[PDB]
Amino acid sequence: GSHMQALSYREAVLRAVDRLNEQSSEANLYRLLELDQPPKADEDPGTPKPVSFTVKETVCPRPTRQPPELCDFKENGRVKQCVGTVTLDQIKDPLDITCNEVQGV
Repeated sequence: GSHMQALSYREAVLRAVDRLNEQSSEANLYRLLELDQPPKADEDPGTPKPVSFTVKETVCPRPTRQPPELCDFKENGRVKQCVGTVTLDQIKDPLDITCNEVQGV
């Protein structure tokens, strides 16, 4: 009801965005600069949710022991639009997202 159970679409994107920072072997982390509102979002538990967002370079190296949102943000950092599909009513989420840069950066 109030706590427990994740079902807000952003919860799945927050986990995927944090996983992208951990799975990537880059020098600086990439916090989500902006999230998009794709089709089929928070209205289908059995089916995965096609997410889409733009990520920018932050001021923290890969090994930070925390998510990119916990750190600041580099305005002169490049941004990339990483998009993938993930379920909102289940765990075990593999890495199936593709990035195609962000128009306007």
